[PDB]
Amino acid sequence: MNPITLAIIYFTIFLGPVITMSSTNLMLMWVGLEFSLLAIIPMLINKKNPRSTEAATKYFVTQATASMIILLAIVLNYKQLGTWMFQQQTNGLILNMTLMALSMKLGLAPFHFWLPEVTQGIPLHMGLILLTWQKIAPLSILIQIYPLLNSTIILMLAITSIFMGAWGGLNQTQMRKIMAYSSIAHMGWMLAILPYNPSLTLLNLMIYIILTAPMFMALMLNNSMTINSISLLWNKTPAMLTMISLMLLSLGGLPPLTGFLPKWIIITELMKNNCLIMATLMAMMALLNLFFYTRLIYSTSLTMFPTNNNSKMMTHQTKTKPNLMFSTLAIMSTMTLPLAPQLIT
Amino acid sequence: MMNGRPGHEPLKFLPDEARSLPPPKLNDPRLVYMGLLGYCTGLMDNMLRMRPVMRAGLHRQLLFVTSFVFAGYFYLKRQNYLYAVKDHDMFGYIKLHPEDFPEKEKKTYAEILEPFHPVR
Amino acid sequence: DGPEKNYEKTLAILQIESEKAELRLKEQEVRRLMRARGDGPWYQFPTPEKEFIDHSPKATPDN
Amino acid sequence: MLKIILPSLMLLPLTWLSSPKKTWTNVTSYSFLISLTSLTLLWQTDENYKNFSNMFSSDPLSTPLIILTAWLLPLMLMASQNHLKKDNNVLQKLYISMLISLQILLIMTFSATELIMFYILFEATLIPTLIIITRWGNQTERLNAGIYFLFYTLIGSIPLLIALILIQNHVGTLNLMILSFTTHTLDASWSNNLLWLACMMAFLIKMPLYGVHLWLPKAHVEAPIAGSMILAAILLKLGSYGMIRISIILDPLTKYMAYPFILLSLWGMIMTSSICLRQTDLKSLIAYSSVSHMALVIASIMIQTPWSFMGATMLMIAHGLTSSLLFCLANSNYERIHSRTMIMARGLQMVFPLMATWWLMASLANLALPPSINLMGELFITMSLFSWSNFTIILMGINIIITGMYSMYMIITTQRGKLTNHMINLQPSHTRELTLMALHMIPLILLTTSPKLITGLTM
Amino acid sequence: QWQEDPEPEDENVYAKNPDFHGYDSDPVVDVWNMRAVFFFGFSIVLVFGTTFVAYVPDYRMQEWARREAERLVKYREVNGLPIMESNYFDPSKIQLPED
Amino acid sequence: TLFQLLREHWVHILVPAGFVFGCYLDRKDDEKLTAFRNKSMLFQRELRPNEEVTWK
Amino acid sequence: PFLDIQKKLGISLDRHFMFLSAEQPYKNAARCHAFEKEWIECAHGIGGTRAK
Amino acid sequence: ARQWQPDIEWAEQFSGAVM
Amino acid sequence: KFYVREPVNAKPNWLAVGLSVGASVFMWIYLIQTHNEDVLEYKRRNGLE
Amino acid sequence: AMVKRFFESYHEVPDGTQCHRKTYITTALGGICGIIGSAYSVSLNPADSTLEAVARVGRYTFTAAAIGAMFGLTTCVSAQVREKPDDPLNYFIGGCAGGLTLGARTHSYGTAAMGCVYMGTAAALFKIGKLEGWELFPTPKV
Ligand SMILES: CCCCCCCCCCCCO[C@@H]1O[C@H](CO)[C@@H](O[C@H]2O[C@H](CO)[C@@H](O)[C@H](O)[C@H]2O)[C@H](O)[C@H]1O
Ligand SMILES: CCCCCCCCCCCCO[C@@H]1O[C@H](CO)[C@@H](O[C@H]2O[C@H](CO)[C@@H](O)[C@H](O)[C@H]2O)[C@H](O)[C@H]1O
Ligand SMILES: CCCCCCCCCCCCO[C@@H]1O[C@H](CO)[C@@H](O[C@H]2O[C@H](CO)[C@@H](O)[C@H](O)[C@H]2O)[C@H](O)[C@H]1O
Ligand SMILES: CCCCCCCCCCCCO[C@@H]1O[C@H](CO)[C@@H](O[C@H]2O[C@H](CO)[C@@H](O)[C@H](O)[C@H]2O)[C@H](O)[C@H]1O
Ligand SMILES: CCCCCCCCCCCCO[C@@H]1O[C@H](CO)[C@@H](O[C@H]2O[C@H](CO)[C@@H](O)[C@H](O)[C@H]2O)[C@H](O)[C@H]1O
Ligand SMILES: CCCCCCCCCCCCO[C@@H]1O[C@H](CO)[C@@H](O[C@H]2O[C@H](CO)[C@@H](O)[C@H](O)[C@H]2O)[C@H](O)[C@H]1O
Repeated sequence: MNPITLAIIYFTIFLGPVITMSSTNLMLMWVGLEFSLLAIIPMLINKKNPRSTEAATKYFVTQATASMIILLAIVLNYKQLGTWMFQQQTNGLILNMTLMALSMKLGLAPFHFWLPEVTQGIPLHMGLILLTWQKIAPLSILIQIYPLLNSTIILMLAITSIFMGAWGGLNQTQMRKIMAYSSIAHMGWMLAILPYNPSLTLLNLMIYIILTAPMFMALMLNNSMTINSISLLWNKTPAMLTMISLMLLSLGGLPPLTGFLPKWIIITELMKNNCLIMATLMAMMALLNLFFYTRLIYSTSLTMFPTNNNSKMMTHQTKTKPNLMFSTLAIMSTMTLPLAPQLIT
Repeated sequence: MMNGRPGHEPLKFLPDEARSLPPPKLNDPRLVYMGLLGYCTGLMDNMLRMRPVMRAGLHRQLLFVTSFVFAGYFYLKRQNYLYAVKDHDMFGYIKLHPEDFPEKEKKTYAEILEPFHPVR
Repeated sequence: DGPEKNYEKTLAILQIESEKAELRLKEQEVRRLMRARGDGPWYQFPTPEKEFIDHSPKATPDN
Repeated sequence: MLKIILPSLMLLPLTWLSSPKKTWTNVTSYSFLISLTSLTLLWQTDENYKNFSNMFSSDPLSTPLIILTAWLLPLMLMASQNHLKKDNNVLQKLYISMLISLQILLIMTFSATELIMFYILFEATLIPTLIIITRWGNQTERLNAGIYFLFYTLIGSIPLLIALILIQNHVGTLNLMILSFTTHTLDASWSNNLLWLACMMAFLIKMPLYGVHLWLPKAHVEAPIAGSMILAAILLKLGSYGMIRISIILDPLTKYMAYPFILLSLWGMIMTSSICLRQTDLKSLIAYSSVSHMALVIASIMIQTPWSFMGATMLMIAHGLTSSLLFCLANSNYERIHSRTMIMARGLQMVFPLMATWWLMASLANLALPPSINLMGELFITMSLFSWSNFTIILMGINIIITGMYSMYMIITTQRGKLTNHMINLQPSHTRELTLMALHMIPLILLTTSPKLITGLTM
Repeated sequence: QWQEDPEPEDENVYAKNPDFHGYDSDPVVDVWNMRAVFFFGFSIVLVFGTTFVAYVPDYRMQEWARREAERLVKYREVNGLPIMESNYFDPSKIQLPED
Repeated sequence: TLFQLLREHWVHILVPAGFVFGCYLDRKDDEKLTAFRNKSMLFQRELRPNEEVTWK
Repeated sequence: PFLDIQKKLGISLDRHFMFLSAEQPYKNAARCHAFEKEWIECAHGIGGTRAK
Repeated sequence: ARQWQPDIEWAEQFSGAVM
Repeated sequence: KFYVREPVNAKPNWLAVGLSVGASVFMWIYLIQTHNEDVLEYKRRNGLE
Repeated sequence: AMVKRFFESYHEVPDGTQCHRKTYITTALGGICGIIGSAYSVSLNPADSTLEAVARVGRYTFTAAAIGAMFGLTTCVSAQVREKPDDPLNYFIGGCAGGLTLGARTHSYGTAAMGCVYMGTAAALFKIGKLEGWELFPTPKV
């Protein structure tokens, strides 16, 4: 891409969610989601191979279908109440299709099947945008109508996402697919608490993002797409072994890392509302995530896999990466639990 | 939960009514820990770039420490204010609704018959 | 130091922890009432803005 | 506690800012001095327990466990030096930092005043423990050992987290002192019976309870020596210490809820002690011996008597020193011939006469020779269980017989008989190795001299 | 086969330094590590820690309690009161249920 | 004294300084908890002639 | 809105055509203008829960 | 004996399309 | 001279150093000043000294 | 709808009585779960022909209905014989009988044994939830 194209397309990628988050009118919120879909497609398919074409196409047809269902809900509500925002009097079925369609946009299970495939087919830096920046606009809509949402559908989506994110990540040798299943599991936690406390949804979103961003940067450093590729870190960039291990354990929610906080606080709030059974099931199956992260930690920093002869030529070369944003996010995603009271209220 | 409360300014980081609160100490333990994290960030950054961990870029290390403390102070002020508002609302609501929060006259243990459960 | 210091610091610790405990229980009671009745400063869910209603004389009279 | 915790935290910069030739001498020496400072917690001239702040306390249960923790850190460092001497300088410093991290976490764990703080520190210990086992263990089975250890703990710990949140939502606090004073009788509902199990299972898995103990023989056989020392001495005691703290709020359901766990422990202690008779791996034998001893701790905490709690406290400390000693003794032969098979090296009294003396005292401690604190703890546990039901002595009696059999069996097999003389690499005992044994055994004898210090809360 | 080092050979630690104490291959580092362990572990911690513990006074108020018991036994006997009563709490301070 | 000597032996102030600082923080913890000094049932009394506090 | 940028800046990008009672071209009142004006005005300032 | 480290056979169990 | 290729980091980026020390020294001064005014306003509003 | 009411009729009368009606209700519930599972199976793992898809739908639905019948029957007979309406143990026995049925249909002692324990525990906990007033999907309160 030439600079003019990059500026326009990246500006539109940034603009869409800003429109969605700032709009009073539901139609302008939908317009914001439309900008996101249109602008991200050329970035998804930029490298132009059959896999990137498959990824961009699957992303387009899912997202465009979900966008039509969202528009149907907006139009039906406009018919019912003569207004462009959902109210307490909005028909419950209208709200349930909004929830269905937004959850399909987010890749929550059982509308999740597209997300591991699209993440696998695109460059790592685009996977980073897909799993972080692109979540904000659909979640921002949901947070606005949190008193209107049906707790039954939410919890069923939430528990399904945690279950399939867990079992999904257990079978993966591809890093891009592991991150996609990690996304789905964490979205399950974000959604479960949204109808009770939307501030804790945002707390989980922020901690997920500052964990996922430096994890993607670590993959980007050597372009490690598989377990066997990342297992060569000890020979290529051993200095990263400490922070990758702690970020993985933080993503799994192990105390005393920052990633324990979202699971801990959401359980606390779910049980203030007597949602004991779901909270128990959620927390128990979230341990399965820690299993496949541990196996990943086993192959990177706690053992040394076999290396190859050409890697010696790599040790002669100097690197200019990572940028210092990696260190900041890496530290704040792992070592900030002592500052927990300043993050929840 | 508090966002729609009376007298709520949009996108105001530090409302003027927050200036009645005592400001945090500059050696507050939470601010000392913030500066320590900034120092760790500088050292980790040196390690990741294959630089002498403690020696390289003391100017870069100092900026990391000062930014964490500087940001943390103002964020701590905002967090102090939000907690103060929460208590201001909770207690104010308690006073407007004395029928929902009665003072419960408690009985002494001379009157309470707790069951005894022998251990044996 | 003498036994008085530890003994009386324990009472101070006990007073703080007791008062935090009752403040924690009272907040949940307040939140429950405020969310169910909507009569407090919290859980004030938005309603349409009335400043954008047009109050001018309309093209027709019966409006 | 801050005057103990802050110097412990300063060991981390001391490790990393020391010269390569001074690191071990530096960190070991100050670790000894930090053990000296922890003795201040024993200055208890009244019956009011020390509450230093809202966050940290110390009473007659946590004080012995804190001091034993502080003492283990220097001992673990000496134990690690020889097998780390081929690692480069940064890897040695990383290992020391893992050992200091456990010391810091465990001291904070035993002095925490609030249960979710206990839980967070209780769970935090898994990270350095797993790293030690898997990064510095010798065999390919160390990775499986890491998985069992981590996930036996975690599956039990999640229900504990739910119970702690539930108690706090109901009471408004998890502060231990306030929970003690304001406790009220529980109703014997199904919901409360599940609450009891959620509060107990993580501590019971950690002990470990017979039936869910398979993680511990795996973890010991595969861990490095300093990992075995901390695991057997202190980490198992987190479960017993957790059970004693939290059972105060569980009455009166422990009267009937305890039966399956008394049965598993009293029968299980016979199954695991009898395994020690036919165990070919010396480390595994010592590990199964721990499971048998910790079964007694489980039973006496379950019956909740003044004698039973006092016997459990003594046994916790005595087992901590004794089992750590046995692992160190076994590791000294392994470092010479690099096998854990008990029957391989034989007649070693011929070539290591003073090390054989350390072997004998460790074995005599293990089979509870009077007046050792090992026997004192087991004796008062036996008295309390006999009171609970006179038929418990039958299972106690069988375990006492079997414990003597395997304790002397280990000595006869390895120290006596003809020397396996093809082992020409049996270098004389190191000064460090003989010093390490003495640092275990002198405190055991000194504590036998003054057993008031480890009686616990009830006496 | 792959490219891998052979296993290192067994080494006798005493061959080069027959005064090896177990701590370090450098002789001077070795002897000072030995001295620090013996000095701080034994001379300081075990001797002075033992001394300090020995002179903790009235540990858990055991000496006061026996002293207080003798005072009460003396008092309760000259005045003819029972040495120890069944009721810890005076029954006048208790209000039982009517039923 | 000497940069080669000092660069080697300066680390000997870390743990002692942790102890002194740890002791200082423990005295600050005492100061926050004086709400019942000389006010408990068990121990409260009249202040001696030139006594400002019963414990510090 | 999730971010109240429009309120903070005191502008109106989409706040002023949100319901029937809003301003119409050439002052052509929409159907049910008076009923929607009454409903919006009753609800103002008391929150959604009470308004219901 | 030397500490065990993963050999080719160990590393090849992550070389498949799935686990 | 040692490196066959000239390093990128052969000499300090003097502009970067100056901006960094300027930014840190400014932030420390502004932080201390703002803390001073925050104390005085707090005392004024609460009628303290 | 009335379909919801047909499922509330399970709890209208105490356990151990009207065992015929309770067996129809649980058989219907099991069948519905079999139809849902079959729909996802054929959609995501399509069969080689339509007659195999329809054959697999019947296999799943009848097997799921059989499990629901055995659970509902065994639970009621167990409460009737033991004269204990409010015992979660009756539900554990029924859930184990359902778990054994699943193993018998799939020819697996491991599924029978593993099915018995997991399904027994889930069913026993359901009864405890009914007695103690647990909510599966509570509405927001605080
Ligand atoms: C990426 C973010 C930062 C940059 C922000 C965006 C502004 C960028 C400003 C520089 C852009 C100029 O970029 C310039 O674009 C013109 C488009 O007319 C291209 O030029 C185009 O027209 C000219 C006509 O003479 C010919 O070169 C050719 O027909 C075609 O390529 C140039 O090849 C490219 O160099
Ligand atoms: C709550 C307690 C917190 C515990 C904190 C956890 C600390 C981090 C644990 C993960 C360890 C990182 O993993 C560790 O990385 C270092 C480099 O840094 C490697 O270090 C070793 O190998 C690398 C090459 O691979 C060499 O360049 C290096 O000099 C050598 O020491 C270790 O072999 C590896 O095991
Ligand atoms: C763990 C290691 C511990 C190391 C222990 C070192 C302890 C040293 C013991 C010093 C004991 C002597 O201590 C000293 O005794 C005298 C007795 O004249 C007492 O002194 C007090 O009583 C005497 C009685 O005549 C008066 O004259 C005097 O004016 C008064 O201060 C005090 O108690 C103390 O001043
Ligand atoms: C094979 C073992 C399976 C283990 C899993 C758990 C088994 C227990 C569930 C089956 C028990 C009987 O079936 C259960 O009772 C009746 C059926 O009429 C319904 O019972 C419930 O219905 C609705 C829920 O929609 C509630 O509002 C109502 O108060 C309650 O009666 C439930 O929808 C059904 O779940
Ligand atoms: C109260 C207790 C009641 C007990 C009854 C309920 C328990 C039901 C147990 C079901 C056991 C599974 O059922 C059993 O599966 C095995 C699997 O080898 C199958 O066994 C048969 O076929 C298999 C292969 O298909 C052959 O290898 C085997 O030699 C043959 O016996 C049968 O289908 C059945 O014998
Ligand atoms: C291993 C898997 C199991 C993990 C175990 C999880 C922890 C242990 C579970 C204990 C069960 C909780 O038991 C349940 O608690 C809830 C919440 O207080 C209370 O139950 C009640 O709560 C409130 C009243 O306070 C009612 O509005 C609610 O409808 C009802 O469920 C009862 O006390 C008991 O019915």
